[PDB]
Amino acid sequence: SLSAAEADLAGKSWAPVFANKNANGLDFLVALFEKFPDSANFFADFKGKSVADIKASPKLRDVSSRIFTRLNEFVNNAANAGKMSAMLSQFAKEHVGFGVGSAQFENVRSMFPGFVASVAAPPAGADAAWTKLFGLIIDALKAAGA
Ligand code: HEM
Repeated sequence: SLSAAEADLAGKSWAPVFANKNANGLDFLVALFEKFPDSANFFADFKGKSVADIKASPKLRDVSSRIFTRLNEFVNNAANAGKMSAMLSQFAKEHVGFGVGSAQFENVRSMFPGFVASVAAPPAGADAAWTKLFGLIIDALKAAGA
């Protein structure tokens, strides 16, 4: 886990993003696919398709939402190793099932801070809190076999 301090910083930077959940959740998903095109392949309707096709999809919102709703729960529990344990196991177990592994989260990690910053400048130290949090995610993926 993260320390309460770290956790606070991550929450603080997240607040503005989550404020506009629907629009921001969609933008995050699109930004990922733009920066890391290979990632669209892990999704049926999105593979073959262009970012423009994705943006136009009636499925976008359902996909990106689930992502934001879970991230929010990770942000909430970050400083409680216990909750994280369980959350991390279940998250990795689910992704590996789909063929997604840490390399994909290394990508998320890479572009995350920049994404948050495009919404509102984060507090000092928030960038490191997210990398740490994504770190926890990457490690869980590696333990789950990918
Ligand atoms: C930012 C971190 C991410 C969060 C918190 C997250 C969260 C989620 C959640 C909670 C589900 C289950 C949705 C449901 O209830 O049906 C899910 C499904 C899945 N995720 Fe992630 N995800 C993230 C990153 C990624 C990445 C990077 C990829 C691919 C590169 C990935 C690919 C998938 C796939 C293929 C599914 C299966 C669901 C489907 O077929 O639509 N996710 N993820």
